[PDB]
Amino acid sequence: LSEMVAAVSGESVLKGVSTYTTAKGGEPVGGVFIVTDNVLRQLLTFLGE
Amino acid sequence: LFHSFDLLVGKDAREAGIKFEVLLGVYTNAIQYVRFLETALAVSCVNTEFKDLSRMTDGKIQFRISV
Amino acid sequence: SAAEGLFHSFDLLVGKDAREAGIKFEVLLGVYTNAIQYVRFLETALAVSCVNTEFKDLSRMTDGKIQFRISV
Amino acid sequence: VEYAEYVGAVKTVASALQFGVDALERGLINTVLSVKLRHAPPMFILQTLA
Repeated sequence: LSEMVAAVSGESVLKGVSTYTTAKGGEPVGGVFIVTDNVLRQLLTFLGE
Repeated sequence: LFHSFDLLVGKDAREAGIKFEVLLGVYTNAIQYVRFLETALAVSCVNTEFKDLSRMTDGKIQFRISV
Repeated sequence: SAAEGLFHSFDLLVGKDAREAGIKFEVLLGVYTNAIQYVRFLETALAVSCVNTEFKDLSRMTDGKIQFRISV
Repeated sequence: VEYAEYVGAVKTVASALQFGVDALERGLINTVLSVKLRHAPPMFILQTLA
């Protein structure tokens, strides 16, 4: 997953303010992972928290 | 500057914004907007506003020619 | 064309106070993005690996010298 | 329209100024790292000579 984030998040034009902050820490959300339900049910156990 | 270019590009002026690039010149056409009272063949036809053609269903009219 | 990717804000009408025709000159504005990260030499961790001096006239010097005298 | 030209030239000149300065800073860090690399013996020699 971190290799995917490093392979995607690079140079991009037309930037702005820190959009889509969370609630707990308040950090910006870097990306989103669209997945199916089986891999969603798995990847909250391989990660756990 | 006549438009709404603020939230597309962002808030900062050093990273982003707008800038003049090219001064282009094209030629718009002018068309003569004629009207019926402005032209001269409204002399031959006296024109009144009947405002509903459907009233005269008869296709003929009676002339009372008195000599 | 040269109007293939640009916005335009307004026009320049040539002295026509009540006409919309003629030669029109439009300001074809452009968007620009300065994709840069402001790095300094003293802002990276490489600056621990050097001791840096602001020497304002280094083009005037032609050679440098430091003498080390080792007392064995 | 001349005011649209004037800030359009200011935003080009100050940009080329801050793209000549940061180009020089990246040149500085590049030549510092190349100086460090020119005085860099490998590890498999300094393993024994040090």
